[PDB]
Formats: sequence, structure tokens, C-alpha cells
Amino acid sequence: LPVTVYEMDFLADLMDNSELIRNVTLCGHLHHGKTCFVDCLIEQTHPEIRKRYDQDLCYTDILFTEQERGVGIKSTPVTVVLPDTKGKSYLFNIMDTPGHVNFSDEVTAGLRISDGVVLFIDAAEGVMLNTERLIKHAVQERLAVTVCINKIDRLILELKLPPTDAYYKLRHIVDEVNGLISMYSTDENLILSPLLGNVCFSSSQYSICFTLGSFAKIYADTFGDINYQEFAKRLWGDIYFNPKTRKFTKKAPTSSSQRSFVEFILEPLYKILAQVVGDVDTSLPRTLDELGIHLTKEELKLNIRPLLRLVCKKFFGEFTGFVDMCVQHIPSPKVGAKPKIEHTYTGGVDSDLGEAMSDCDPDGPLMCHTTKMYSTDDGVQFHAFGRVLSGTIHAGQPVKVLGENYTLEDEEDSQICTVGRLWISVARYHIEVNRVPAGNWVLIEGVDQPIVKTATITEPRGNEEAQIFRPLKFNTTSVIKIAVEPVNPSELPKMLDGLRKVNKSYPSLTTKVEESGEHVILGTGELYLDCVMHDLRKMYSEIDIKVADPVVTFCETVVETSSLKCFAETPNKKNKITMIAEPLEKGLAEDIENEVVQITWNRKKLGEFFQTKYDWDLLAARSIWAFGPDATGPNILVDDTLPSEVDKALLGSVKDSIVQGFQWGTREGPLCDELIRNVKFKILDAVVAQEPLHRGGGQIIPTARRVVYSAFLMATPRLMEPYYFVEVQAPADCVSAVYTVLARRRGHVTQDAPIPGSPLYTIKAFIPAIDSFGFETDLRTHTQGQAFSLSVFHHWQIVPGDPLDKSIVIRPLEPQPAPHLAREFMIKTRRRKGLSEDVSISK
Amino acid sequence: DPEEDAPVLDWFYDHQPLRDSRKYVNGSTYQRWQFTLPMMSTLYRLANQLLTDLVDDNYFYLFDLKAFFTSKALNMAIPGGPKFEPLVRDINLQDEDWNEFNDINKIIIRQPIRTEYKIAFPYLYNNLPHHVHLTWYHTPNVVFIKTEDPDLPAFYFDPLINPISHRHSVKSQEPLPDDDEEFELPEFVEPFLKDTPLYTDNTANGIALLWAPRPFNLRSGRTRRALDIPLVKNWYREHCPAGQPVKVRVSYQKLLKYYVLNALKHRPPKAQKKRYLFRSFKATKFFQSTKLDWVEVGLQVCRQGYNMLNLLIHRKNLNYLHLDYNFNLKPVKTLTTKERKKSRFGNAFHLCREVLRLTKLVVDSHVQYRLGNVDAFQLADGLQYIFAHVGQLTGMYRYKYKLMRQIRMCKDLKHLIYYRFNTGPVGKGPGCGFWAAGWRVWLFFMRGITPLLERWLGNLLARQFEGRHSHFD
Amino acid sequence: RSEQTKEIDREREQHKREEAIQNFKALLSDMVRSSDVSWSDTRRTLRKDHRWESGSLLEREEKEKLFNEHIEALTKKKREHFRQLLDETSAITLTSTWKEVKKIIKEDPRCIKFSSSDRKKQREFEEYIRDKYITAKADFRTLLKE
RNA sequence: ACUCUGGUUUCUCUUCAGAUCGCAUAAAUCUUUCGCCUUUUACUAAAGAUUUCCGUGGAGAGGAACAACUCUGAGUCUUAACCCAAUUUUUUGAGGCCUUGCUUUGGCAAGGCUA
RNA sequence: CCUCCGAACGGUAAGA
Repeated sequence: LPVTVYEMDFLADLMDNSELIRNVTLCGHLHHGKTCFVDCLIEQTHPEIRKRYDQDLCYTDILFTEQERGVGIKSTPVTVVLPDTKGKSYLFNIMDTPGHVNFSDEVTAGLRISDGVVLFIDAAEGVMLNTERLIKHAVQERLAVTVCINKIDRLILELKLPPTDAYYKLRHIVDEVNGLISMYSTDENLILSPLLGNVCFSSSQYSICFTLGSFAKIYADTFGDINYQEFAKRLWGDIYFNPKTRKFTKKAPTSSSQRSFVEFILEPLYKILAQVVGDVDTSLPRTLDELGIHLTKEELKLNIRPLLRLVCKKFFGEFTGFVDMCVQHIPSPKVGAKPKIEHTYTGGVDSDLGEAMSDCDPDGPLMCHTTKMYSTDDGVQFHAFGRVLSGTIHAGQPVKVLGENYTLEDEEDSQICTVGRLWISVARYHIEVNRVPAGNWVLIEGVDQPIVKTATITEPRGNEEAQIFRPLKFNTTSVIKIAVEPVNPSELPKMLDGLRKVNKSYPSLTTKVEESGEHVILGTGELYLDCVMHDLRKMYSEIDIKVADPVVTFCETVVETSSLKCFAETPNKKNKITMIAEPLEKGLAEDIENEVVQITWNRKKLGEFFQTKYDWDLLAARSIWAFGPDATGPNILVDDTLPSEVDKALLGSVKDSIVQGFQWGTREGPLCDELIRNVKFKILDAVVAQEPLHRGGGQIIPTARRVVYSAFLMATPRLMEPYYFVEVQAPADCVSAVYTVLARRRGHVTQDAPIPGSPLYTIKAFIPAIDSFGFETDLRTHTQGQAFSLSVFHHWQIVPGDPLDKSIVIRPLEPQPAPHLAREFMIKTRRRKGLSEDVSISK
Repeated sequence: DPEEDAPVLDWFYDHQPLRDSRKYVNGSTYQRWQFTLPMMSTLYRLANQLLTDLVDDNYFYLFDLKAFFTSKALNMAIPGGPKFEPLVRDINLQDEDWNEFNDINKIIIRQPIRTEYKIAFPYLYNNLPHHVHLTWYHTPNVVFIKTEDPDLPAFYFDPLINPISHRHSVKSQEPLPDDDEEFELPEFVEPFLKDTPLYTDNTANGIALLWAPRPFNLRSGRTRRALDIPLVKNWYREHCPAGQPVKVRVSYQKLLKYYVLNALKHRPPKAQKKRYLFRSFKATKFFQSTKLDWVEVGLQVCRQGYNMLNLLIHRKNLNYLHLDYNFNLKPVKTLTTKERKKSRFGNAFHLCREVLRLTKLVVDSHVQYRLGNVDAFQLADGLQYIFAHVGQLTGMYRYKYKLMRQIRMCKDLKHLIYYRFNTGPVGKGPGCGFWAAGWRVWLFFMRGITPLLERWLGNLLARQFEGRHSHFD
Repeated sequence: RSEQTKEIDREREQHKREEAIQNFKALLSDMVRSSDVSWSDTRRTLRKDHRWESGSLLEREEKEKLFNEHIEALTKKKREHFRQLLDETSAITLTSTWKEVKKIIKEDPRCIKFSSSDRKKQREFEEYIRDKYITAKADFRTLLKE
């Protein structure tokens, strides 16, 4: 164990008291100083760990890929003890999460086991793509949001804004974030302002971090007889300071006075930085003496940036303002366990475990939720990582691990495992402990084998009522699709083993085996899949693996009503299922996928919604049978049977088979074996005879599949490819190059706007996901490395052309024109699936 | 300028500036230095011709050392990057034939997979990516703004910075029923640095020095040997300009190739005992110490080398041979075949002869400068010509042909400098005197040749004085 | 900055114009499927769709020119289909009659797309046969030149 | 606001050298391959391992030289103008008595008298 | 557009 400030046994004592614990996830955009902030925290807690005078420490960048690339790839936990303004120690469980958008899933894996989200914003950049995405995700996960504005030195040493303009920039950042939260929420208690203590201003490179409370406490310590809580309620906004009355007035004393925040906080910071970086030899000792800072002779000989860091560490001291923010605005596990169970527990808060866990009882029934899987040093075994929502997990205690498929009716997906050693992760050394009480974060060994991605650990034979926690909902969709083979086919087994391990390391990774024996990996972007394949080649499998050129996963839709009442007759030739297919209204699929409307609703509310906004027949709205291919699937199966033709009792005994067959038929797809998206199936004529033996599930489900395909194929089917949303932060002269690059890739620019308070421009555009391969590299090359872009899956858009136009010739090495694209994309997909070339209506 | 350049004016062109001043250097041994910010700013401004306008490493995307290592390990060359030989030869890259996994009719092509992609993400776009290096992904764009006017305040809202939008303030505090006295600070309470000004005249310069190339972002440091400063290393580390001829482009690529090879083959120096040659020599009674003009000691070295080779010749009784003072072996008369075979020296004698010829040329250019025949600008041009035309002035390439590698380099640098020099009002013709580039190359050549030549000449001189220093069946 | 915004805005305008052109081309390729339909007749009939306002940055001249180009391309596709179907029957040669072709290509959808009546169809078949005879003459000249 | 401590340069030597010894970059040897090839060198260019050379840092030792003197560290790092103060210390009226009950006396607890 | 221009030896009549 490396030497720290606090006792390790004191940390274990802090473990028991759930009130003295905060579960905090540090999220934000790419390279907004999240890892450097944790570096500063580690330096504050660990005396013997210090940042190099030239290179960043990157304590939580523990993967070699992370160290070389410079981008955080996987979330890393640090459990530290931090003092607040009052000096009371707290146990902070911090999730240093990647800022790259392709690893948004990783952030989600930390947002499940976290009560509060500290969102880092670059002061020079502002609100970016991943910032907005994570605001939406954290609010919709019902988490307490606290914003922290990192890299405020860039406003001083790099942008050189006047302090009033720096205040305006910070105010703009805060107001924009508040607007974002208000857009995606209903509460008025989710408003952010440093007046309330929701915002810290920091520069993690120079170890600056302060709220208004901490700076007011610095003033109180240097002067005395100052209520720093009452003083910090006035260091923000248009409140000015009259020195005649020694008062704070909302009106301007003079005609050219400054804000209180500028006078008392920003201006001293500017002067500190200016005296350190410009007058280090002339007026620096006098300035430091005025601040009560004494540096040695060997410390004044340092370079300007190490000296700035040292000076700001002597002045500000410790990150007590950050701890104040996370204590006063992020609920403790005991306080915050009720909404967490309300949101992420299948049984809800109304069960006998929805209240035994909502109290966060350290000595109740053991219920832990593991959502991360961290590799061992060699890379053979794994350690699950998760939050102990109830009970006290012990080392050696056997537990019942429940997978995502465990339900009460079907209990096949469970296993009794032996908990090996338990660790507390501080991201580079694991404190091995004997037990972990509730409300904490724990590393568990031995239980990894039955865990695929997320698991619920409970007591064996303890709670037969114990359900599973809801599986992780990811912000984006795995779209990019690579195919992998072993170089030596005899080594195909080993690759499979490797393909399992990565499947545990990456929460959004979607590995599978297709019909033709292909091993297909689904990821979110080029960097995501590059890291996946680095880990699959170097870390786990340690073999030679060939990659295919990446493609995207298509979907299938309709554009017109099916010309014929497409009918299917069962093999017994007594049931006649006659349906049509037509597209849903614009945006209805978005409502279905976002859980705006749910199948769990009563028919009353569902019909009320579908009559309110979509103008249907209430008979048809009440008759909406199923959402496909899943409960959230953006496909609708509307029953359009007449009341006087097919009796409800005659049809209710066969509705279930029709529903399941429709679900799996839309899951498969008849064009190129892809999900059918945005389709409405009106069951017109369901001739079901009398005998219950002739209308069984094996009699209907394949017939349901057949009628679904027949209705689909006659409704002018079309291919739909995913479209990514791209934000480019480019200099003003490199916008024409961005336009030229996006022109070559079928991409159109939604907007190009200058960034307020920065010389840069933001170009927001839409680009086809199949055309976005190497788009970032091309954009950075064509703009001399200046235009940087992040790509995220946004929506689905119809591929140009008719997929079934069999009069289209395809030359195998030429980018086809748009009207042929849908014909091309289907055929080469089918050949990859191992299917027939032409789609025939006769099946 | 006595006003602008005051911090450096009185010591700028001294041989070893500030050596006597203990405020700046440790002492006469000249190991450490510690300057002030105004001096650093003046030096940085005076050197702004040999430095880069880049404040960020983002310019070197797919053009840094890691990208080059990856491209070398993949037998691929980025546009403007160096070409190498393949690492893995005995695995044929076209031996992979049309199987069902690489089926052309199975893959969709809309945008060709350029070699830039295969190096940005080597594990995704390449099969068998052995010995590939992951390039640094991205550094946040430095938005530092260089100001070319000291009259501007160190802090000011630059017109380049885009303006910020209008007002918004949601502060719904309780409307106080005002019969009260509100918050008041103590009497002696004031902002932390009310006395100090917001910005002085050295603040903007220090901020600019933050975003400055090494060593101008330094405050102190260690002295380096004059040959260890390449001074043009960042010129071929950037992309070649647009309308350059083919020779200049290939010169950039070859300089880049040798930079990559030096960075890749670099091994840490080995631990060893501190052997010093000249300290041992001075410890004897046969060596004295003095302080001589460099031109004088150069003439002494030239004369000593001539005398020493001439003694080597006259020892073997070769009166028909004549070593001239430009170090040219000459036949006095038409020599018989028996005389020609007895006048056949090894590559040791001829390599020493040609090295002494180059030294004689350099020292003789300096002597021509000191005699007043040739002035300083033409002296620098002559040295630049000498160090870039060793293949023609001397002939050591025919006794150690590997040094042709140096010659090509000295030509490559000649291009790199010339097309940075002969731009604008400056055309072709002589005049460039930036001889540091080739001088470094020939010094580093001598660094490796010194042990080889010393061994060869030791063997030869020991031989002059009767000294030396189907298997299995 | 004035130069900079002038440069940015002109390319923004060009991008919007070309995107509108591509959208109109997609509308033309998705709806119009017969070369016998008039350009302005469809323009007065296809304006009742949803994306018919995609030409908000276009005039009647550009739309009519694009419709003419699409009609020409469709006619070329139909003619190519007719020529390809004319390469299957053995009776089609350099000296075939149109009266016999009216039964050889009686139920010919490619030829029907080429021409509804026998006059234009006979003219097109005669032009194709003349091209085939020219190709045979070229083959004879190539053989006799050696 | 004070008492005890106490340097810098330069030369040489002996060792340890991870570290961008070196923000620079040479050569040789060996083993694999590579291009020529007509005999040796001299070569072409990639990998690995060795050395050699131009340099470097740390520690210790011995000298010569502004060495005779600060600075740094440690140490509690000394006091009278204007305040005798009305919630956790050393100027705060809180002070006592008896009854009752318990307890072996002693001692303990609730109540009253209170200027 | 193409600019990389190498070298030495394997060339001794043997005698008077």
C-alpha cells in the first residue's frame, strides 16, 4: 500500500457509515480534464505521488492503449477520503469515465452505480456534443447533476479575455447547461448556479478548484470575522460591491463598476497568474508574501508551469470546494437509494426488496449490482465491479449470481459462485478487504464466470423473491459492423474464447455468429473497434486475426401501403391471416423507441394518446396488439378485424402466437436478414376456425412470419442505413475544407456557427454511417490537423434506390450511384449473410 | 536595438555569453544557465525565423514518430512520409488469395481505404499489425492568440474571439420585506491583490513564452554542445510546401527517414567507467596546455597532419611520390608498374589523407577570412559550400563508401535550407551561409570514424615499427 | 473576418443548392418510372407529393431541364433493354424484316418500352440492324487488313 | 520579533549509472534476411545482439582558488497605546442550609428558603 | 518533374 494521509482502517470505518459516502461519476466531453482532476485529487490524498514537471500524471489512465492514445477508454474507479470546507472527511467513490462519445456506454456503466454526476466542461470550449448527450443521459437516469467548469486558465493564459469577459463566458456556459437540463427535465430543483453551490470553477492542470464557498473561506481565513456562507451567497451575478457602505447592492454604484465575482475572485486569480507567468523575477516575491505564500529557493527556480501549479497548490490548498459541491448537492447512498430502486429495479419499490433496499440497510439481504468487468493483470480471469445496494458482502461467502435473463418464472440463468478476495479500487492499487457494507463500490473475484455484462448478486436460498436489476440502457446504438476470422482456421476455438472476454470488457460490444459462420462484432465507431481489436489481438486471444472492412447494420422499412391484402393460409388450410403493411407517421417510431409510449400502459391511456396525436379510430387504438420486434421495438401490430366477422373469444386464444411470430418475423427481416423498422401491420382478416387443436402455436407462428413477410414485400420495401451526427470544432478558415470533405461522403451540414468566447467554429452535420469510415482522419488531414470531429449515431434514413430493382447491374469495384445504392447494399449484404442473391416473393 | 534588445544587447555575440556572470550561469565550466523572462522573450523574438508558428502538436497528426513507426512496420508510406524496407519479408502480401472471407463481391466500397486510415487505426484496418505504434489521438486545440503589438493590453477581448451572446439570469431570490440592515464586510477587508496591477509590460511576453517552442518555454536549463542543436529539425518534421521541386520533396523524405531511423534504433547508453583521453594526456610530461587562436591551432593541425603523412611516405622510401599541401598524392614522374605497386596504400592512409584534406579546406577558408582576402559573409558561404560539397572537394567516399550516406544527407539539408533561404527577394546564386547543418553531419561522421581510423592507423604505425597491434572433418 | 465570412457563405450557398439538386434528383428517380410521361405534365401532377417543395431554391427552367434529363435517361434505359432483348432471338440479324420482328418481339416488354407502335419500333430495329451491319463491315475490314 | 547552525568556483581521481545518461546522433563486429555480383575489400537496407567513439548525470575522495561570511534550516517565532470582559476554562452574583428517602456512620438523590 | 556523380585490386615478362 502506498502511503496516504488517512488511515486505511479509518477508510474502512467510513465504509460502514452510508451517510459519509458519495457515489460520484465524473463525466463530460473528450479531454475536458476529468482524469487530470482525479490526478490532482490523488496528489492531494497521496503525498508520495506527484505529477511530472513535463508530462501529465494520468493516474486513472491504466490501460496501455489509454496511455499511448491519450484518450480514456474504460471507466476507472477511485475510492478516496476527501475533507470538505468544515474539515469533515468523506468517502468519495469517483468514476473517472471516458469523454469520447464512442465510449458513452462506458459512462453508462458508471451512471448505474452512481448517485451523482459531476459534469466537466472546458471553459474555453463550452458545451459540446458529449456534454449534451451526458446531460440528457444523467438527467434521464434520475441522478443529481453538478457541473464543474474545468480549464479556467485557458480563459486567462490562452484566450487572455478581460475578467469581465471571462465572467460572461462562464455565465454563458452555466446558462446554456441550465437550459439543457430544463429542456430534458421537469423539476425546478435541477437548476445549476454557483450561488446554490452547484458549480465549481477549476483548472486541473494548475490544481485550481474553488466554489464560491471555498474562496469565501479563503477570504475569511486571511481576514476573519466573515461569514463565508453569507459572503459566498453574493459572489455571483450582477451584484456589485460598494466600498463606501461596505455593502453588496444589485445596482451599479458607479457607472463603470464590476461584478462582485470579478472583483473578489476572478481579478485576484488573473493577478496571481499574471504575476507568476510574467513577473516571476521582479514582483513575484512581493505578491506571494502578500498572499502568505512562502516558497523555497529551489522552488522559485522551477519553470513557469510547475511554478504555477505549486503556487496555486499553496494558495487554494485542497479541493474542498469540490467536496462541498458533492456533499451538499449529491445524495448519499442512504438518501439516494430510493430513486435508484424506483428506476433500475424490475420489481419496483413496492416489493419486499423495494423497501428493504431503499433503506440501504448494511445488514439486510445481500443485493449487489455489478455492471463493470475489469481484467486481471495477465488477462485470463476477471473481477466484477459494482454497487452493494443492500447487505454486507464477505470474502468467501457463496452468492447466487443472476444474469440478465433471470426471471421468477424462468430461473435457468443463475449460478452459485464463491466470492474470492474483495478489493477497493483506487485505480492503481487495490485495497484488499474482508467485507464491504451496503452503499459502496466493490471489486469481486470468482463471480465473473456467469456474468455476461451486468449481473445481480444475491444471497443463495435467501430471497426467492429476488429479481434482477434492469439491464443497462445505452445512450447510443452499436452500428458499425466488422467481421473477424482467425488467420489459421485451426485456431478458431481460441478466437471464440477471446471473443467472450472482450464481450465482458466492453458493455456495448455486440459479438455474434451469423448464419454463414461469420463472427461479427458490433461497435459504435472506428476508435471503439480499434481498441476492441487491440484488446482481442494483444490482450486476450494472443493470436492472429483478420478483419473485414467495416460495414453498417441496415434496416428494412416500407414507403407505401401494400397493394394486395397479403394472405397466408396455414398448412392445415383452415386459418387465413390477411394483413397489409404501411409506414408509421413521422416520428412515431421515435416515440416508441424512447419509451414515450409503453406497452405496459392500460388500453385507456394508450388509446387516449393514439387518438390525441395521430387521429386513428378508437376501435383500432384499443386494438393495438404488439410492439415488435421487442416491447420497445418501433413496429406496430394493429388489429383491424371487424366486430361482426372474427369473434374476440375466437381470436384471443391465437393472438399470442400471432404476436410472437410477428415479433420474430420483424426481428429477422426478409430482404437481407435485418431488423424491420417503422412498419404498421393492420391485421385485416383473421379467419380462425373452431378446433383448438388445429390452431396451435406451431400452426400460427411460422404462418405469422409468412404473412408478415408477404405484407412487407408488397408495400414497396426500402433499405434504411444509420446516419451519424457529427460535430466539427474547426478554425474559421478550415470550414470550406470541412464542407468539401462532407460533400464526398453524402453528408450535409445542418449548421455552422462561431463558438461564443472562442475563435473556433462548430459545424454540425449528418453523415451516412457507411460513408463515415476514415472521415475523422480525412477531416484532420485536409485541415492540417485543426478540424477535429466526433461522430455519434443519430438516426435511420432511407437508403437511396429500390432494393428489389433486379434490372440494376453492379460492378464489384465501383461506388454505385444513389439510385443503385439500395440495390447494391442489399445484395452484398445477402452474400455476406450466406443467403440467395435475388429476393423472391414466393416464400 | 538599444531600447528593444536591451536585455541581451551587451552579451549577445560574445563567444560564451554570461560565462563570468554568476547570476546567469553556474560558472566558467558553463554547465547550467538560468535566465529571466525579458531575456527569454528577447531571445525568442530574435529566433522567430528558425522556429515554428505552431502552438499545438495537432499539426503532426499521422506525421509524428509513432505514425512513422507504424508505417514502417506495415510497409506503407504516408504522403510525404519516409519509405523503408518491409519488416516481415517471408510472408507474401499477395499470397492471400480470393477466399470467401476476402470476397470482393461481398464487400461494399464507397470510400477507398487510404493508407492514412490504416495507420490512424492500425488494429482495425490492418491484418497482422505487428510492431505497430498507436498514434496520439488528439490534443485539445490550443486557442492561444499571438499579439504582434506590445501596445495592446495583456488582457483584452480580441476581435478574433467571437462575441458572447445576450443576457439571461434566473435568480429568483425571496423578495425581502425591507425593514432590515443587510450584509457588510469588515473594515479592513479588500480584494486579495488590490495593490498589484492587473497586467504589467512583461505579462503578455510571459504568456507568449508559455506557448513557445523548446527551449524558449524554459526558464533555466543545461548547456548543450553547439553541434547538438539541429536548428532545422522542425523544418523537415513539417509537411513539405506546395510547389517544391521533386528533389526538395525527396530531401524532406530522406531527412525524415533518417530521423525516424535514429529515433527507432535508439538504445540507452551503457554504464561504463569514465575514461578520458585528454586528461590522461595532460597527466603526462609530454603534453602542455596553452590558449591558442582557433585559426592558429587549425594551421598547426594541418601542418602536423601533412608532416605526419609525409613521414609515413618517406619512411618507405617513396621519393617518386609527392604529398602536396592540399593533401593530394602525386606522381612526380611517370611511374613503372613496380613503382606503382609499391605506391599502393590502404584505405587507412587514404581515409586519413582525405579527412585531413577536408580539415585543410575548412581551416584554409578561415585563414582566407583572417588575411582579409575574403569577408565574413563569403566565409560563411564558403563553409556552407564546403560542408555540402564534400563529395567533390574531397574523395573519402572511395575509401569508405558508407560515408556516401553522409554526403547525400549534406545535399538533402542543402535543399531544405536553400528553399527556405532563396524565397522572396532572394534568388539563386551563392550567399547562403547557414553551415551549421552540414557541419553537424560531418562532426557526427567523425564521431564514429575516429575509433575506426585510430585502429587502422595504430595497426599501420605498429607495422612500421615491427609490431602487430568443411571445417569439421 | 469579412473575407472569411464571404468565403464561408458562398460555399454554404453552393452546398445548399447542390443538396437541393440531389433531393430533386432523388424525387425524380423515386417517382417517375416511365419515359412516355411528359416533363411538365408530371411537374403539374407531382407537385401534390410531400417533398415537392424540395425545389424551393430552384426555378421552372432548372426543374424542366432535370426532368428532361431524367426522361432521356429512362428512354436510354428502355432502348438498352430492347437492344439486349434483341440479342437473344436467332432471327435478329443484319437483314431481318420488321414484319417478322412484330411477331418475334410481339410480347416484348423491353421493345414495348422502346416503342408502343410499330413505326418507331421498326425504325429503332432498322437502326440497330444498320449498326450491326456496320459492325460486320468493320469485322470484315479488320480480317481483310491482315 | 530574536539564539545555534554556515558557503561558492575550479582541477583531478575512484565508483554507480535506471533516466529522451543524449529534447542529439556516429561507426565497427557477429547472426539472420535483402540488392547487385566478376575476386577481395569497399558496398545496398531491414531486424536482433554486442562493442567502440563523441558526449552526460549521481555519490565519494584529494587539491588549488573571495573564503571567511551571508543565507537557509531548527527553535516558539521577547512588548506597554485602545479593550477587565455578562454559553465551555485560569476575576464572574451558582453561593450555603435543612427536610424527606436511601445508605453501617460517612456519603447519595428530589424539594423548600432564597438578599 | 525524373540530378545516386563511387573507388582500389584481380594489369609485375623472367633475365643480363
